Amino acid sequence: ELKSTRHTKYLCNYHFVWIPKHRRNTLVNEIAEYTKEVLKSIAEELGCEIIALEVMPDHIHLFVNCPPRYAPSYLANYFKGKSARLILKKFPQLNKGKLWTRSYFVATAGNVSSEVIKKYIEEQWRKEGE
Amino acid sequence: ELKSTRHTKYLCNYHFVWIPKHRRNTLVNEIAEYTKEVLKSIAEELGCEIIALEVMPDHIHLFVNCPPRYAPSYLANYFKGKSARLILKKFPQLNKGKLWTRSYFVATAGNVSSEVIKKYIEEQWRKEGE
Ligand SMILES: [Mn+2]
Ligand SMILES: [Mn+2]
Repeated sequence: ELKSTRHTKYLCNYHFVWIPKHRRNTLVNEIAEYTKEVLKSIAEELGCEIIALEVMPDHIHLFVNCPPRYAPSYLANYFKGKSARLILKKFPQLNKGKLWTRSYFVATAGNVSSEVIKKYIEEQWRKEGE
Repeated sequence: ELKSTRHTKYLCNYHFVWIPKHRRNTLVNEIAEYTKEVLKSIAEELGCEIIALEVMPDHIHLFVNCPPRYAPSYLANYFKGKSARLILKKFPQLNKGKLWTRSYFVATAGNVSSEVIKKYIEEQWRKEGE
């Protein structure tokens, strides 16, 4: 749903997708479970609401609702960078270089109805006055 | 369409909506014209692609595709902040108080297909190797 901040009404959903560096059977078993845990922890840290999270052997698909103060690149690098530090610190048998590649995919999601926009405009005028 | 940078494939579309302060009949004629010109110049400046722009007497509805480096709040405040400065400069009669209110609405837009995501994943593994 639409959320509100100081002087803001927003709905910011993003699909973030990225892959583990070189092994296609990296994110499995306990490693996959810890990966989900840390990504959820980071989301909570940033005030983001995870809509869907998939940690598959060959990729991560994170669909999340975030505050408007964050740029998609800032978010991707925070999720990837912080999760990698934690995951590599936890499992020694990894720790051989980078966990992720330096690329990521991001796509905005949403279908704002004209009624929702019309209503926001009417509300601002009602609030501010003419 | 999907776009790409150094190490990112992205689709970042946002709807920005905001209204002028108690003047519900000022964004007309020459002022409306200049406002549209200024918002288009700012978009070009930031590397954003305007999908649709509406400058109406009671509100601005900016639908734009932007680089992932920008936060929605930065964009909203830059578009509003810089246009206000330029507009008040060209039309001194608007120099009384703030041109815009401090509020704004922002909503992400998009319906990315699974095929696009699947292709991104396969392309990264093809480039990275396993
Ligand atoms: Mn998926
Ligand atoms: Mn509109």
